[PDB]
Amino acid sequence: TLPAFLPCELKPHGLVDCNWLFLKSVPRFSAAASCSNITRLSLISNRIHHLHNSDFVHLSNLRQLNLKWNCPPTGLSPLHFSCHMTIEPRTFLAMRTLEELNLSYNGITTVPRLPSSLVNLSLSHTNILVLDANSLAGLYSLRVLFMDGNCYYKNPCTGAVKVTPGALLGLSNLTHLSLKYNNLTKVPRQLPPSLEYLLVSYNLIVKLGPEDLANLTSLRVLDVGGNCRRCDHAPNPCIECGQKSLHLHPETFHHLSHLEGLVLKDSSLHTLNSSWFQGLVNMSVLDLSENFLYESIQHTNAFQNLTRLRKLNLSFNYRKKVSFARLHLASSFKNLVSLQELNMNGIFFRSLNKYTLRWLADLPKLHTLHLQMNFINQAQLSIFGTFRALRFVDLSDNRISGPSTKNFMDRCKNFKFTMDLSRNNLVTIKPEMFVQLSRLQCLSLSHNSIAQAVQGSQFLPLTNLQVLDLSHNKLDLYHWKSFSELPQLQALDLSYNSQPFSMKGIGHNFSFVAHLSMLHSLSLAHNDIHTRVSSHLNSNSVRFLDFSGNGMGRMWDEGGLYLHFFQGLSGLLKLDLSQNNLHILRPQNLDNLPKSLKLLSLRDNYLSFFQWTSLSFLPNLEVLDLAGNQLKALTNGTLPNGTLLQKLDVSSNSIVSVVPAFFALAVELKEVNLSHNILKTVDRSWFGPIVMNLTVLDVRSNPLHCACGAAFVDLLLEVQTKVPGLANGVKCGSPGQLQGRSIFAQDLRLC
Amino acid sequence: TLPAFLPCELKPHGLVDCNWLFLKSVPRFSAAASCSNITRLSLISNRIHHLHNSDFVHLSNLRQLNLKWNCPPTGLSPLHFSCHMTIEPRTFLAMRTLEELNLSYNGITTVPRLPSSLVNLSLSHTNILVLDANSLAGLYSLRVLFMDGNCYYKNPCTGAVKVTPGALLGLSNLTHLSLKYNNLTKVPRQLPPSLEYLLVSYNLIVKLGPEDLANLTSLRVLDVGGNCRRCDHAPNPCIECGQKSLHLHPETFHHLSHLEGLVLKDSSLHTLNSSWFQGLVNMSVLDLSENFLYESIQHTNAFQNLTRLRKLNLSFNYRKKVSFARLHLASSFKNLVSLQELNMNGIFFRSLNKYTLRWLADLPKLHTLHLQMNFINQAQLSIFGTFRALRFVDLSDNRISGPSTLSKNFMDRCKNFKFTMDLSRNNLVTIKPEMFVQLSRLQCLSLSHNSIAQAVQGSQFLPLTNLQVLDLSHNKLDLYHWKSFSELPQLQALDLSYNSQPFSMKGIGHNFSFVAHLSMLHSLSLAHNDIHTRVSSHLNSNSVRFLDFSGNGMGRMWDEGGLYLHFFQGLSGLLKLDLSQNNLHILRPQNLDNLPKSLKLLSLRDNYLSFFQWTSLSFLPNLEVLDLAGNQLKALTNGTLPNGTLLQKLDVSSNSIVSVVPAFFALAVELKEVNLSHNILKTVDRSWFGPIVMNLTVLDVRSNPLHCACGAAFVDLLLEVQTKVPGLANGVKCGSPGQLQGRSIFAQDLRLC
DNA sequence: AGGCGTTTTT
DNA sequence: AGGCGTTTTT
DNA sequence: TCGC
DNA sequence: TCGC
Ligand SMILES: *[C@@H]1O[C@H](CO)[C@@H](O[C@@H]2O[C@H](CO)[C@@H](O[C@@H]3O[C@H](CO)[C@@H](O)[C@H](O)[C@@H]3O)[C@H](O)[C@H]2NC(C)=O)[C@H](O)[C@H]1NC(C)=O
Ligand SMILES: *[C@@H]1O[C@H](CO)[C@@H](O[C@@H]2O[C@H](CO)[C@@H](O[C@@H]3O[C@H](CO)[C@@H](O)[C@H](O)[C@@H]3O)[C@H](O)[C@H]2NC(C)=O)[C@H](O)[C@H]1NC(C)=O
Ligand SMILES: *[C@@H]1O[C@H](CO)[C@@H](O[C@@H]2O[C@H](CO)[C@@H](O)[C@H](O)[C@H]2NC(C)=O)[C@H](O)[C@H]1NC(C)=O
Ligand SMILES: *[C@@H]1O[C@H](CO)[C@@H](O[C@@H]2O[C@H](CO)[C@@H](O)[C@H](O)[C@H]2NC(C)=O)[C@H](O)[C@H]1NC(C)=O
Ligand SMILES: *[C@@H]1O[C@H](CO)[C@@H](O[C@@H]2O[C@H](CO)[C@@H](O)[C@H](O)[C@H]2NC(C)=O)[C@H](O)[C@H]1NC(C)=O
Ligand SMILES: *[C@@H]1O[C@H](CO)[C@@H](O[C@@H]2O[C@H](CO)[C@@H](O)[C@H](O)[C@H]2NC(C)=O)[C@H](O)[C@H]1NC(C)=O
Ligand SMILES: *[C@@H]1O[C@H](CO)[C@@H](O[C@@H]2O[C@H](CO)[C@@H](O)[C@H](O)[C@H]2NC(C)=O)[C@H](O)[C@H]1NC(C)=O
Ligand SMILES: *[C@@H]1O[C@H](CO)[C@@H](O[C@@H]2O[C@H](CO)[C@@H](O)[C@H](O)[C@H]2NC(C)=O)[C@H](O)[C@H]1NC(C)=O
Ligand SMILES: *[C@@H]1O[C@H](CO)[C@@H](O[C@@H]2O[C@H](CO)[C@@H](O)[C@H](O)[C@H]2NC(C)=O)[C@H](O)[C@H]1NC(C)=O
Ligand SMILES: *[C@@H]1O[C@H](CO)[C@@H](O[C@@H]2O[C@H](CO)[C@@H](O)[C@H](O)[C@H]2NC(C)=O)[C@H](O)[C@H]1NC(C)=O
Ligand SMILES: *[C@@H]1O[C@H](CO)[C@@H](O[C@@H]2O[C@H](CO)[C@@H](O)[C@H](O)[C@H]2NC(C)=O)[C@H](O)[C@H]1NC(C)=O
Ligand SMILES: *[C@@H]1O[C@H](CO)[C@@H](O)[C@H](O)[C@H]1NC(C)=O
Ligand SMILES: *[C@@H]1O[C@H](CO)[C@@H](O)[C@H](O)[C@H]1NC(C)=O
Ligand SMILES: *[C@@H]1O[C@H](CO)[C@@H](O)[C@H](O)[C@H]1NC(C)=O
Repeated sequence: TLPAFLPCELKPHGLVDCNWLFLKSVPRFSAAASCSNITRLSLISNRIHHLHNSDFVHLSNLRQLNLKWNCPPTGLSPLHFSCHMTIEPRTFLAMRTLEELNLSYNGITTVPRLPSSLVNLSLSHTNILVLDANSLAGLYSLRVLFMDGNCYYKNPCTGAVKVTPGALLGLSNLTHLSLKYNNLTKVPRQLPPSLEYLLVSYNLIVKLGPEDLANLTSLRVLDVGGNCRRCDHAPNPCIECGQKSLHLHPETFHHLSHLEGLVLKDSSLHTLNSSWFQGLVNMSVLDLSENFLYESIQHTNAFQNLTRLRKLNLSFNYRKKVSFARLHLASSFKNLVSLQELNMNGIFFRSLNKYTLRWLADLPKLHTLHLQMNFINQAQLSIFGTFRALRFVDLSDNRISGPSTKNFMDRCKNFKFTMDLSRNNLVTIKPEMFVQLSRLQCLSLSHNSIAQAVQGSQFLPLTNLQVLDLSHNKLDLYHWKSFSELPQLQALDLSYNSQPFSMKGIGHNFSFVAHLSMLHSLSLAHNDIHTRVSSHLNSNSVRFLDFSGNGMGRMWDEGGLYLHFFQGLSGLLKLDLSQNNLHILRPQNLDNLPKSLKLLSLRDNYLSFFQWTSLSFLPNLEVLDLAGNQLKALTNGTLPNGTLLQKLDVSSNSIVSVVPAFFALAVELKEVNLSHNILKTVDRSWFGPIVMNLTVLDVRSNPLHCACGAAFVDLLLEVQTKVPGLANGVKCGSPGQLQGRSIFAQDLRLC
Repeated sequence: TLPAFLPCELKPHGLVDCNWLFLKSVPRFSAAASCSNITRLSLISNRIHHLHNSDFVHLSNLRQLNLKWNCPPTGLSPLHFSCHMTIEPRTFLAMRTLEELNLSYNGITTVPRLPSSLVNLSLSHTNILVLDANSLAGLYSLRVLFMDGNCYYKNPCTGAVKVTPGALLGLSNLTHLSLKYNNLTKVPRQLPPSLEYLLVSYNLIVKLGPEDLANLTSLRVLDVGGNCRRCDHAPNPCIECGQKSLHLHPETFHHLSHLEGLVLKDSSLHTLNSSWFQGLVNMSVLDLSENFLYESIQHTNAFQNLTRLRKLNLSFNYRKKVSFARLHLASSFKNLVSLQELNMNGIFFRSLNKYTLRWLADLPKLHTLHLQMNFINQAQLSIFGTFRALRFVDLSDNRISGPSTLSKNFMDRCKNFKFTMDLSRNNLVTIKPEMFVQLSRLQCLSLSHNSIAQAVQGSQFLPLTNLQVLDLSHNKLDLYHWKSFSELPQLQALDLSYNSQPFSMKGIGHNFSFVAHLSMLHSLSLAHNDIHTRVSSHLNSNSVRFLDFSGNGMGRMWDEGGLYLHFFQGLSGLLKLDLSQNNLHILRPQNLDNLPKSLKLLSLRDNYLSFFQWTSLSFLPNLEVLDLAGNQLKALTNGTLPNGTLLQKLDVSSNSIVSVVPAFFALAVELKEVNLSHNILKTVDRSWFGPIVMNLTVLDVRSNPLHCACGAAFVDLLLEVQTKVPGLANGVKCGSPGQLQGRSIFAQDLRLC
């Protein structure tokens, strides 16, 4: 019965998870029959500061071992405690087929001895400051070596990490090397020619030429960015570059015939020399972000031959203290025929018209365009209508205000054509701002300042639009023709348009909902809807209504005025009534919800009583969420006979008891969440036979009484596969010595 | 020791408070030595459905008794349970000096017999449908009678309540009568001439003349509103009036020589007849709201003789489905020389011209003007500069967007001020200094809840040379230029809260260096701004005393190496700092040590702290108040309050505190209030405090799962400090053992054991 | 001695 | 039987 | 981190 | 509960 790898948790393919258990030593698993099947062990963020020769002898088949964060270096310790990890010399040699080891975020100053089998090692965020030819001796199979972050502001050293010339040459299967944030002044010498990925960003390598990348002819990805930073844009401490620019020899990259990815971000480059990219037929991903290329991208020839480039990042190439009236991409962009994604965020230019992006408009595969954070105040959005293959254009966080002079957007991820105009300065919508954008399927105007009694004339051209996010505006819902000019509209988010609904004395009107014939998903959430609105919603199409964060409590206190508010939503399948200040809920109010309802959320209300037989008025209910209410027990009835309920969430209540056979008639029941309540026990007699059909039974954060004979232990073991965090997350509230500890910290059957 | 009016709570001036204890009967107070000094008893919202002759015999000196909500009528019951209250006949006669009784929200159908001494009775929201000459017999001293709400949508009846002719005549000291929401078709006949206040609103009295107010010449206040309602404005079920208008005889009120207050709201009036107000020299308060007087107020002579009118409500006199281009108040308004307050909310007119309120501009005592919810899109704000005594003008909830083209709430600081304007909830996107011409006298201005998206830089507020308070909360201000707000020489309180959107732009930074140039600034809020990255690393000031920084990301800022380590330090003199809801998962000593040494109040409410090193309080030498509520503390440990600490209040409520280390509080000589509520304490120990427990003014231990075992030690402590523990009598409850879960620590006696 | 705590990337 | 719960005014 |  |  006992899970067998206590205090850890056994998981799928040979993985034992011991993360976050505050262990001071490698667990012995004494009362397991065999540790021979254990091939992966995770000990993340425990407190193991001392490792011994005998610690892994019983785990001799491990292939994967994670020891991250056991002994954090000073700068990474939340309280800046120094930690020094000791490792006896033969500690890891007992695992003769170990393939992957993570020692990151540990206070070690030298590499311990490791087995020949090792393939992937991380020494990142440690205090190892020298790698010489003895550091990783004999690791002939090593393919991947991370040692990032051993000398920077969060894990400081006085000088720099040193990688001696030829130190890694003996690692002749090494393909991936990462040595970022180490204060290096040069690319280490005589690196293994087998390298395909070299990352040396955020060091102090202010000069590069071909000699620094000698014999590395197998490189596919090279990241040399952040070595001459522009600190005006840094979000973190930033080391001032000694020069105006990274010095890059013209022929630096010419011998890297296989190169596919190059990162030159944050290099303080004021010009592009096309010879950098010459002879790289497979250059696919280029990052030029956070440089000073604002003029260069309007003039350069450097893109002429980049005919296989797929992704290009030009973001935050802004001029200090300036925005530009206009920006015109250079004609050489016309050659980027393979280009799928371009990032032009944060260059800072005030008008967007046909000349800005002219040379992108005929590229046959440009799908994705980022134009955020540019202080754009005039935009001829019509230009996007003749682009060859646009799927997503993001103009969010600009200053567009009109024509030129649970996240709803997840629904749009594989759409034909989505535009994001959120976080702009729109106060009214004029249909002319949409000329030539008839192909749009999805549009966000969220987080604008739209304060308008919409009435059918705002969105005239958008005859293909299926999704519209208008959340976080100040829309006045009043005229019945609102949104009826959108013939294909299926999802409409009107959440966080609360301000008008808070006007005491001015009413509103939802009769428009009845005229939206394709509308399937509607949010009216967080609108402060509480008084002076229409008394009936009506639809034949709406299937999901989010009414979270309103005042239905107050509405259902107004005599019968709002008694049939949801009733005319024929076919409604899901209704969210969370956070509606409900202090009671009458049977008549549930009986007048649509009979089609499969999901009702009452999360985070103030219900301290619930009449369970009233679930018979929701014949089709499969999911009921009553979490965050004030239920004192599960009582005043039982789940009623015939109920189709599949999930009941009654977490985060004040439940102290459950009545006999409470769950027993709910034949379809699969999930029950009882967590964060005040149960002293868990009883088979609450469920009867249906406990064996449950897929999840969550009983964490209950103050379970762990006295010696305790009965619940046998129940939880019988369904152990179905109770999340059983091994160490289900804890006792009493007696005193066991408060806050696992129900398995004592054995409560052996006594 | 035991409080001895258990389970109730004894309060000052003979009040015993038994509210909300779910009692099914009048408590006996057996344990009390004497119940003779009990003069007031409150039993609100208990479950007493049956009252007996013997219930009140020990409480024979009661002067006030409140029994409301004990037996709710069906319509008012939250679950629509029917309730019938039984009352034995001599029940209230045991209290021969009873002066005030509240029987409201109880299912009674008959008035019980009452003592002669009674002065104030409420029978509201009951099921009494008839008052006849026997209902209130012998109550010669009765001054006040409320019986509102016995026949309306929330407490329905079949017909209407009936007050039979002359039923109340024998109550010849009766001064206040209220009979609202009763479905009356007429004012009851032969009411007592002693009446000074008569309220008959929200019935169906569609017709009134002098005959209906016969012989009531002592009236000071008459409320006849809501008898012919306009249902287009109702927030609740509304009965359609049978007529276009309430029918009001011209001389209805003429004989009410002493009348001071008249309510004609929601009467469907399309005209005013001046004869209504004639002969009423002391008319002070007039409510004409929710009528159809949109034309009438631009033309009528009705205000000519209202020379003592102080308050006038014209609100929501709008035309159905219409807003007006313009509006001119009638010249008769010029005569309202006593007028202090005028409410013109919700008429719906789009321009506010210099002329619109021309006839108000010379009234010598007009202090307060309400112009909300009018769909005003053009406004000549300059006119308010010429008004003779304006103290507050409210233009909130309109559509103003700029200068005219025509020819914890910071504003609470402004309630005594000489001149405040509220422009909140308008459509401003940029501020132009010209919108402020002639408003140089303004001391307070709200622009909150607009859409202002502007890199303020010193030129926005030029005319406002006397402005002390500026509320800019809930906008989209771009804090960047150092000259922001430096044109406001007298600015003392600035609210920049809920301007978060710019701070959420990933890759564009901001700058707070402007704060250093605001030389009078005493109170600043940067709350709920998502301030977390790419901002200036130092705030500086010599004047700022209160900074609200709640709802930001200091957690993330203090995880960026040393970049923000001295963020608050240069606020010299800072006295209060709110760092609640800043996603703090840890605090180092250096973080507290680099707050200004002047600090008296620090809030860390609702963070994620599960450790706190108490010896770090020595680095806050002037601290008097510390709020750590809503964190994840598991105990009070890792130090004790240090010697010399000036701490007065410590709130550690709503944590997960299971233990307190010995003498944790002992050296805090100044300590007065400690909140330990909503934790997981099984006990409360004198040894946590030592002798300073006697100097505490509040020790809050509710919602802890106290172990109520037979000898339990905490009981003696709590009794020793009983006047200092809120809700001791019934609100401090046991978690265990099972028999006592959820019950008062005094439900058993835990010493006799 | 070793605590602290769920730790993106810059 | 009585339960429900903090209940402004409309 | 926002016209010269 | 929001022009003609
Ligand atoms: C990574 O390398 C950089 C650059 O070599 C290191 O920063 C440098 O640290 C030196 C010496 O510690 C600084 O000089 C000092 O300046 C202060 C104040 O101006 C002065 O009081 C001292 O006496 C001394 O002269 C130097 O400015 C600084 N260089 C730069 C460009 O920032 C850095 O410490 C190394 N490690 C890390 C973790 O960054
Ligand atoms: C530029 O990128 C292309 C696209 O990947 C490279 O072409 C590919 O090169 C590899 C060799 O690394 C080919 O795989 C091999 O094919 C041979 C011959 O049939 C086989 O014996 C090997 O087992 C191996 O699978 C791959 O098929 C080939 N693909 C195409 C579409 O040609 C190209 O070589 C790159 N150019 C440079 C200069 O790096
Ligand atoms: C694009 O590639 C072509 C061909 O490699 C480059 O043109 C050659 O440049 C070489 C070296 O400078 C000159 O000696 C020749 O005149 C050119 N060769 C041919 C065959 O024309 C061209 O410069 C590249 N364009 C850019 C902007 O880098
Ligand atoms: C919500 O708006 C609708 C449509 O504008 C209003 O319903 C109509 O009201 C008119 C009179 O104003 C009646 O003649 C129609 O019979 C109504 N139509 C329907 C479908 O009901 C309705 O009054 C508004 N609701 C509220 C509460 O303002
Ligand atoms: C049972 O309910 C608890 C309490 O709501 C759930 O725990 C939350 O999980 C979400 C997502 O994992 C997190 O954002 C929160 O950290 C958790 N909340 C609390 C209060 O701890 C839990 O996941 C539910 N159980 C299952 C199996 O779904
Ligand atoms: C109108 O109100 C005034 C002021 O309240 C009344 O004048 C007072 O009358 C009382 C009688 O109760 C005298 O004691 C005072 O001497 C008067 N006070 C002042 C300041 O003049 C006046 O009687 C009221 N008139 C009517 C007809 O009601
Ligand atoms: C305001 O009061 C004056 C009294 O000064 C009213 O004047 C009287 O009006 C009636 C008919 O309108 C005349 O017959 C009298 O001769 C007038 N008497 C005096 C003494 O002037 C005046 O009508 C009142 N105003 C309003 C609008 O009712
Ligand atoms: C916030 O703004 C201040 C003032 O504009 C910046 O400090 C100035 O920086 C300039 C150069 O850009 C220097 O000449 C001076 O040190 C400062 N000038 C003045 C007038 O005080 C500061 O850089 C900004 N803070 C951040 C983080 O950008
Ligand atoms: C001790 O803290 C508790 C819990 O934070 C306080 O209880 C709150 O009191 C207000 C009073 O208006 C209530 O509206 C809230 O519902 C209470 N919150 C909770 C979670 O119960 C209590 O007031 C504090 N004690 C004192 C004396 O201030
Ligand atoms: C905070 O206080 C706790 C409780 O005293 C400390 O944890 C104890 O520390 C000793 C180490 O000297 C252990 O042997 C105990 O088992 C720990 N007890 C518990 C209940 O955890 C903790 O070290 C203190 N934290 C710091 C940073 O000093
Ligand atoms: C809902 O169930 C609870 C718990 O059993 C009921 O409360 C008990 O009612 C009995 C007799 O009616 C009392 O003697 C107990 O003291 C109550 N127990 C507790 C823990 O409060 C409650 O009456 C039920 N309500 C309804 C409406 O059926
Ligand atoms: C690029 O490198 C060449 C090498 O001759 C140099 O002369 C030239 O100045 C550079 N050209 C550009 C376009 O930046
Ligand atoms: C009040 O009067 C109306 C009209 O006579 C009538 O329809 C209704 O029955 C009465 N009761 C209530 C509770 O409104
Ligand atoms: C007001 O009442 C008088 C009688 O006092 C009547 O003759 C007149 O028509 C009424 N005028 C208005 C404007 O209602």
